[PDB]
Amino acid sequence: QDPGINRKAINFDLSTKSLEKYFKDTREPYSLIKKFMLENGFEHRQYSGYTSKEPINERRVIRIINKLTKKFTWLGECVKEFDITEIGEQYSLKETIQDLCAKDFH
Amino acid sequence: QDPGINRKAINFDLSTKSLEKYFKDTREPYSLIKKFMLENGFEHRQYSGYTSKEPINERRVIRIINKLTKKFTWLGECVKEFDITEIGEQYSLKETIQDLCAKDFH
Amino acid sequence: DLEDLAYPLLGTRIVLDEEKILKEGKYNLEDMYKMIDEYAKESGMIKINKETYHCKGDKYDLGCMTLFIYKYLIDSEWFTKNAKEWIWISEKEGNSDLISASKAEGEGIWE
Amino acid sequence: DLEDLAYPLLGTRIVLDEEKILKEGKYNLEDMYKMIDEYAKESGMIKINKETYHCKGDKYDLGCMTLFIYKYLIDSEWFTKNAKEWIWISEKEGNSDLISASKAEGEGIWE
Repeated sequence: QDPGINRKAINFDLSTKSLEKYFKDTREPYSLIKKFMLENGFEHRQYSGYTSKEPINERRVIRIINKLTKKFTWLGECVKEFDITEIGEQYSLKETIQDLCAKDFH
Repeated sequence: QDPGINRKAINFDLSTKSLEKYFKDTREPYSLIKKFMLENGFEHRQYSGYTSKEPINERRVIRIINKLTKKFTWLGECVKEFDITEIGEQYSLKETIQDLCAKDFH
Repeated sequence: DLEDLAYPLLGTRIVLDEEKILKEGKYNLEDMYKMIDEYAKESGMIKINKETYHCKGDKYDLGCMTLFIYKYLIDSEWFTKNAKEWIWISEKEGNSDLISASKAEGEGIWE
Repeated sequence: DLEDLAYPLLGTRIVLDEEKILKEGKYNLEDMYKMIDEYAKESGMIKINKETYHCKGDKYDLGCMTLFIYKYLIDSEWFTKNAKEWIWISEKEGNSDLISASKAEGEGIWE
């Protein structure tokens, strides 16, 4: 499509003390955000963060974040960090690391 | 310096069941990797993962991962995912999100 | 040091419909531009010329663009109803028409 | 679909010191190249020509390069002692001399 447009990563950290003001079970807000993110073209990683399924330009990303903050206004009270990073390329090393620890060559 | 060379993100997920074979306290292996990563030019995020302090080329990154796997050979047994991603640009939205939830304009 | 100094350009080009503004006599054209300048100030934008504003080029670029476009300008009815041209400028990703996009997305009041 | 199809090139250029190999009579030159080809096969590399191997261009590129260069070739003494030129090729980041880098890093046996 348009090679200038990359995938995006969203990573954030919320304060548990501030989240307890609004939720008795602090696991719910993460579940609420998870649902919103999957609805808006992002997927949760098996490590941490939301990676866009497809490339998405910066204008559309910040519209999604605007939409998110209007939906959950307690985000402004609880956010400790919140970063958008441009993803240039993503490489998988799981099998390579398994290969290295095989001690079959020397 | 060399604009073609980006910062790198390292993100991984380990199996707790497999880690319990090698450590009674499964928090230690994460602390061991954290120390190695900070020694080799990466820093831990307040969300998850290791971001290189400076740009680092792919050759040097994979030498660091080789070094890591030779140091902790239990990594091959316990790794569930392990990704290197090229970082294109990183943007901070903490204060912007706080600004949006200010309801001072309309 | 030698690193972290060159972010790609983000900004916006603005052209008011000055003919419509004077012919209608609703607003004062000079105070529209002063209101736009004040918006750019509290969003952290740099004024290049009468039509053009740019980010500073650091890690806060996206947040500054979020405030200027999608907090202040888009919800200013006097602005959106009297804008002849509105462009989102991205060196890396290309430009786009903010008027056509905002009408299709339901952002702002245009008529 | 239309996405995820164009990874930047990673690969390596290899030139053996054929003159040294024959003059010394230690190894058979043809089986050196067959051993290199077998390494490229089990690392997932594509042979372009006698000197040149490339990754396939997908998310496993870095792992294939890790195996070919830093598991198989670098620990092959018959290889490192008889190599006239060894280049790490990266379209995006530029190329580098693997012989000079490996001697400075202590990777492999060169004399």
